[PDB]
This record gives sequence, C-alpha cells and structure tokens, in this order.
Amino acid sequence: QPEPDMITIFIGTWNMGNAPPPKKITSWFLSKGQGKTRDDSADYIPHDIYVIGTQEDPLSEKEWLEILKHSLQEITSVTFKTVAIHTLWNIRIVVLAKPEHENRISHICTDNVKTGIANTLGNKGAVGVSFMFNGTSLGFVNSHLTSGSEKKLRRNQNYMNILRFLALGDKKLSPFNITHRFTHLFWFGDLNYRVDLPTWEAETIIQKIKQQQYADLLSHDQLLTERREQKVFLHFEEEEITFAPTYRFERLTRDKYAYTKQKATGMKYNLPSWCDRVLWKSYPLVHVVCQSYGSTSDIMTSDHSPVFATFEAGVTSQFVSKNGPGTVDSQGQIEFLRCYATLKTKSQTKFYLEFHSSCLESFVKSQEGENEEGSEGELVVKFGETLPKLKPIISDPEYLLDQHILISIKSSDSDESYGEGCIALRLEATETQLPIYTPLTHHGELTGHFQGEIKLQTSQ
Ligand SMILES: Cc1ccc(OCC(=O)N2CCOCC2)c(C)c1
Repeated sequence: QPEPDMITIFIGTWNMGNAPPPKKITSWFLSKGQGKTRDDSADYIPHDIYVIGTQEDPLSEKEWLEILKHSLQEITSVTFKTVAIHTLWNIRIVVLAKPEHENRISHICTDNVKTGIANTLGNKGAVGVSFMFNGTSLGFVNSHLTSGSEKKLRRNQNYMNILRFLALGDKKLSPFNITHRFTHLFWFGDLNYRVDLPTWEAETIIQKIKQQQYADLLSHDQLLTERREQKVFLHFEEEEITFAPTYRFERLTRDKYAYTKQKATGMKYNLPSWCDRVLWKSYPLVHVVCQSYGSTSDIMTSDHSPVFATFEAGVTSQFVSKNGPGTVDSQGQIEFLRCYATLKTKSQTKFYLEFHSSCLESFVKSQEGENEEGSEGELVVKFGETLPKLKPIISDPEYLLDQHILISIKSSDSDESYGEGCIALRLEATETQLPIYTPLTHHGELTGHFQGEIKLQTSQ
C-alpha cells in the first residue's frame, strides 16, 4: 500500500460563546455554508487530518471528543484516532487522523502560551500541536487573541508572544521559532481583529452584509491592513474571504448582528467582524492549496459562527538509502557560492551562519563573515566562497530536491540569532550555480535578507 505524496487537512475554528453545541455540527466538517465551500460529491471522502480549534469552550475534553468523533463517523463511516488534545482555560485544540495514518504519525508535541500580564493574564493565549507525518513536519496553532476594536496593537503583541514562546516541533532547531520549524504551519482561532469603521456606520455595515457586498468592509479589516503594513503574520497566507462576518450574532438565529454596547460587553460596540480566521505558512515551493474557506449557516448556539478551511498539502515519504540514515552519501553535496546577508541591525559584532536540515546528520556552523557598510546605512555580511560544503545523508534527487535548509545568522559575541530564513532545494537544475534568496526574521519581524547562489549535487 503506497505512501501518499498529498494529504488533505481540515482546519476548524469556533468560538463557542461558553454554550454547548447543537446536536448536529456536520455542516462544519463538510465545509458547507457561506464562502468557498466543498463540492457535495466529496461529502463521503474523509480528510486525512482534522484539526479543531475552539475558544470559550464549555465542554470537558471527553464531552467534546465524543461529539467530534461521532460527527466524523456519521459523515465518513470512519472511526478517527485521537492524535492530540490540549486545553488552556477554555481554548482547545483537537487533532484526529484516519486510522491508516497511525504508523505515519510520530513526534507529537503539545504546548500552550498564556498572553498578557496581571489584569490581562488569565484567559487569552494559544494552544498548539505538532507532529511528523512521514517525512513532513506539521504544526497547528489555535489562538484566542485580545478582544476589542481599539486593541489591534495588543493582538499583534499577543501574536509575537505566541510565536516566540510556543515550544513545538524539533527542539534541536534552537535558533528557530514555530514560523520556521514546520513544512506546513496552520495558525487559526478567534484572532479578534475587527472591521475598523465608525460605530455610527453599524446599520450601513449590516446593509452591505445583507447585499453580500464585502469589499468596502474587507478594506477596513484590521488583520488584512496590519498584514499589508507588515505588523503581524509576516509571510503567512490567507484565502480570500467570501463569507459574511462571523461575529457578533444574536444566538439561536443568524438573522441578526448584535453590535450595540451592553453591560455584558463592558459597554463596548461589536461591529460585525471577521474575528475567526485560518492562516498558513509552508516552506518555499511545497504544494499547499486551500480548497475551502467559509463559515457555517446552521450552527447558532454561539455569538460566533464556526469557520472551516481545507487544504491539499504536499508530504514526503520516510526515505531509507543503503547509506543514510546513519551515515552521509558522498554522491550528495550542497555548496553556497557568493552569499551575503543584509541586516537591519546597528550592531558591529562579527556574524556566523548555522545551517539546519533533516537532510544533515547535525547542523553546520560557518566561519565568521566579512562585515562591510551598505550604501543606504545597513550591515552587509559577506561569506564569499568560504561556506562549508553540506553533506546530505541521502543523495537520491527524489529525496534531496524535496528538502529545505534553515539558515540562522548569529552574533559571534552573544550567539544569539539576528535572523532566520529558509531555502528550498527544489532547484531548476543540479550541478548548476543558481540564485537563492530568503528574507530573514527574528521574533517573526523582518531583520534582513540572505541571498547568493547554490550548487546542488545529487546521485543523478
Ligand atoms: C493516529 C495516531 C494517534 C495517536 C498517536 O499517538 C499518541 C497517542 O496515542 N495518544 C493517546 C491519546 O491521547 C493523545 C495521545 C499516534 C502516533 C497516531
């Protein structure tokens, strides 16, 4: 029975509003309602992996798992296996997979981050899960960020705290945060970004939603505007939104948006907003295609509607050769030519690189580069032709061309990373000098660039 080169992944996010779910929630897992929806002809075809993020979840883990498994079994006639479940306060993540995937899944990690300080510590934060699916690493983050229309900068801070401190994936990738540790990273939840229009425009916004005219609302969505200004979720993707705002509804109908200030809201307005979102980041040139992104219309126990997103995701097999794993394959080599880093830093330490990849036996530390002054007042660190030749464990091009090299540029004085990035080995040619490029980030913000040429030797 062959190993897959593609799987499908369901991502769900639902802020349950502290209420139990209705008896039927199958529309969520079928990607039916508003937006980009799944074709009826696929209804019986199970996804490989289902990842369910809840916020304001009032259920026990047992209660919710029973509902989820019975829902999927009704749809698919498949009894899913529980990969992971992790809850922080009322924020929860569940990972279910087809039973045929049980021996494909390993290295399961869970973690949480609590955001805020004092007043603001005690109900917001994130839960996450990571694991290996054959040769592919998968990470999943469910975050419930700070609420309120005037707190977008707090949400951005919550995002940075979560990606700095959530401890998922391979701990040997010590310079790298979760935005570089996975082949595919999915980040979803009640991100709580609002449509930034005046309170006086509430009824106008409602009108627009009734007309399915979302363009003038999406142009004020705080998450889209913050992402365009590179304030949050740098280098993440989001499918186009074609569904109505998923917050704030009167419960037990979807006919009414409840936006007016009440004692129960702390006398805050809740204009209709896309609070409930799914974003992703995959390594360069890895197949990832969003096949649905929408909201349900028929689950009305909460003041939020559930959101679904589904993806085709490229995966690779657990490769064995006669040589690696357990030795190098001398028919393989990775050379970096004429490389230089450009850094936004004011510092004047010397810098060195670290190369990390599961195609290496262990990470590789370069010599220090040569600092020069850039024309427009930046630091250029030149490595020339000084970089160590990397010795992959397997030379077969069917393996090596699917791999990636993570790069960290570190201070010689402090050994701290000033920037992290990723280079694909999915090249147009082997035995050929070819341009490479990655942006560099640290704590998920832009700190520079790395560019140069690569020359990849495979056994072919
Ligand atoms: C499909 C699959 C499911 C679980 C699993 O390992 C983890 C496990 O067995 N757990 C017990 C129940 O709670 C979560 C942890 C693996 C390797 C594959």
